[PDB]
Amino acid sequence: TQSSLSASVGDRTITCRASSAVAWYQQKPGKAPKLLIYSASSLYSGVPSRFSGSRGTDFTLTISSLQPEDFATYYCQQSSSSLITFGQGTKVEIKRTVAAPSVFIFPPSDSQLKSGTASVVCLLNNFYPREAKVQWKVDNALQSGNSQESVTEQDSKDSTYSLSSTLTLSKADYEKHKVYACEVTHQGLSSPVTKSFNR
Amino acid sequence: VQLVESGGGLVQPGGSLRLSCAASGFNFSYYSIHWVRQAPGKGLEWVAYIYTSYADVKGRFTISADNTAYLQMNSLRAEDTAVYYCARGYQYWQYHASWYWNGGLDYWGQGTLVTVSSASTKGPSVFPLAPSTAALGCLVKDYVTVSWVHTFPAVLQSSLSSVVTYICNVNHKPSNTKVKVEP
Amino acid sequence: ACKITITVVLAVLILITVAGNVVVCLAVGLNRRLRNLTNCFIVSLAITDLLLGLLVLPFSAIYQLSCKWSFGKVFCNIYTSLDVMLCTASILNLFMISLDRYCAVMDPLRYPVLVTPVRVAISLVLIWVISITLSFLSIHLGWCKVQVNEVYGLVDGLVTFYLPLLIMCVCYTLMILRLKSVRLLSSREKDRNLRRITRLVLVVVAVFVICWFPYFTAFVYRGLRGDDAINEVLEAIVLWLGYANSALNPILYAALNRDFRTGYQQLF
Amino acid sequence: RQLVESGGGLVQPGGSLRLSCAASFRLYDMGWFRQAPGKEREGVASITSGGSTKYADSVKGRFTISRDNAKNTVYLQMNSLEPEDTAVYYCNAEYRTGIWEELLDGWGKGTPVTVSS
Ligand SMILES: NC(N)=NC1=[SH]CC(CSCC/C(N)=N/S(N)(=O)=O)=N1
Repeated sequence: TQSSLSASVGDRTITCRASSAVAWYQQKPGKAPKLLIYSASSLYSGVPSRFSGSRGTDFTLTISSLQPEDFATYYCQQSSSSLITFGQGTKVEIKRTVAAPSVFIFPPSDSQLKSGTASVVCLLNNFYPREAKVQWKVDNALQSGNSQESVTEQDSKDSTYSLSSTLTLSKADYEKHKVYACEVTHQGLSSPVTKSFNR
Repeated sequence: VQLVESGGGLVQPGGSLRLSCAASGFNFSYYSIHWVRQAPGKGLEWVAYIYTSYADVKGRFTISADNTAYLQMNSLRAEDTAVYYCARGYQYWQYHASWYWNGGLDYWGQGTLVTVSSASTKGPSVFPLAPSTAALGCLVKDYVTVSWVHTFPAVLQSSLSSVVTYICNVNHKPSNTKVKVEP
Repeated sequence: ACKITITVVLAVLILITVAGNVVVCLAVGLNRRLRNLTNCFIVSLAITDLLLGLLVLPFSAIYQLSCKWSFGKVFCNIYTSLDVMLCTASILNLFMISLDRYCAVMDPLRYPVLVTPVRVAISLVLIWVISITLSFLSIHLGWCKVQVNEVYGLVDGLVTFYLPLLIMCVCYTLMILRLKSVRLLSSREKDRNLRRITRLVLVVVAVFVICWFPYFTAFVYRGLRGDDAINEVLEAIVLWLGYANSALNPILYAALNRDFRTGYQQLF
Repeated sequence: RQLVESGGGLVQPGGSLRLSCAASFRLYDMGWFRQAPGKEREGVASITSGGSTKYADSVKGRFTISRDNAKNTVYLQMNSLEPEDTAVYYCNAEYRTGIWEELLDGWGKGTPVTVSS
């Protein structure tokens, strides 16, 4: 057992609480994990010296100085009697000032309704950090089990995220109700922000 | 030292597939070969090593070795879909492994995608997200390559949306399906 | 009742001796792999045990079962001379094979130069010439049963059997001591070949000595304490035990060495 | 026959570990090798029945090998241990089963050593 860490370049430590010595791996998005530390304290050949591992019983990985390259997920791998098990893994990321989401609600297009499917999209743009909550209220009634959320990776230029939440309703159900809205709560926002349209 | 994997492909529930690993540049006798699975959008998971053991996938899975190690999967399920990795370690890692020792897997490959889906090609439907700076975008549903700007990661339904804050051209290579956004 | 069983046993012995010796000759001659300079002595030994069975053994059988001699003195002298010559022509081939093995083991890398094929031909020719000359110059010129006396009988036991035996024992003791001391002899395959062939020769020699030791002990004793000192059953059990070695040798050759077994399997 | 290896433990830098290999017709040679996670097997020392010894360049001046003929036990004494010496040190023995038998080789299971504390 080890979730998310925000740190700027040049800032110094991950922890994977368990007694087989752990090994630490590194993997960037969509690539092959590399080895970093083995036997709980030994640096792999050809690896930058910044990474170091310290053994009480709570093992800790540490990075002395962050670099632009050093931004990825880290994994601990503890042996056992006869089967090994990888840690849940943590993920460093670039610190950046707080920002507030810009909310846009999109009415279902006429053609999509013509097919028979209604989708309502709530778009949050350029909001930092990742944590946010989106709630769907239809006719002043909260809905559950009918929405999906997708989050982008950090932007290269401004290190900001975008979230799209999509509500899927049957065309008949869409016709039944009149008021559709999405409520967004964020750290920056003083109060919940609601955008509403009318069928 | 080079490790390669093959045998990853589309499968259906209850199916069986066998994956082989290529070993080159080293003496096979002194090493153990491990198979590691990373489910899409999830953490690393260990399946087995090839002296054989299995994760508590026990029974359903079989492992064997010939300089090639083979993993056989039976009664496949939806959860099995993932990217599979082949790694190299010490021969007696279990005997060697101790409170002070853990060798680790020094060399890794590139991974192979095993997709278990009971489905066939279906046509993507692209719809204009009319602007009700005013953002606008196109939606892709029930299908991907989208060209014109933020494109969201694809989602798996029981779809991806592209928003620009203009012509959106959506190309699905498997089905050869090719599809102006204004107020 | 007993006569039928003994005659069947003697017929079986003659049959095994003849068949085994022809098998060894055919396998060694026919197969190219088994043609080597060490196997020249083995083929000579095969001929020297083939003749004993083809000629000497049937008359000895007749004489033993019937208990009378009828062919006559003229033949009888030929039969005893022939019998004596074949023994002298087997205790010299064993000496030469043991000299071959001592030369190979003790002095490796010089075995090809020293043991030239012409030398092997000279050794075989000399061995047969000495055997025949001694047999017929100690049979025609004097000095059916071999006639023991004061100096001829006593001298033959000591000079023919006992003297070669001690040289062969010294050669084998030294060869075993060096074999144990050394680690690598000559490629790994070459070392294993030398060791296996040395085992083959040592077992054939030990079998020969164990088979023929009782007869020669009796032969010395009859000179020492009188011709009739020992019983008839003891006198005639040893002779047949000695004669059995000729039948026994082919089995040893096949069992000890893989190449003989393969050649025999191919032949039949 | 089984080669039993021992003397493997976690050692602080600069420490010393004396290893011991026990073999249960004749034993001709015994060798030591080290295999690291990203490196190939490397010879460190070898000793004959006579007692002649040869050493690798890195090992030289710190490692010594000696043979006990009576009990068929060899040992390696490592001094000036440094993090580069982290490896699984494997024992190796050459032997003959019988007088007429061919020479054969034997491999140990490995004793893991970590120069850290
Ligand atoms: N080589 C040589 N110089 N002498 C001898 S003496 C006996 C011998 C073995 S063949 C004689 C076997 C035989 N007829 N025995 S017996 N009791 O007379 O009927 N070689």
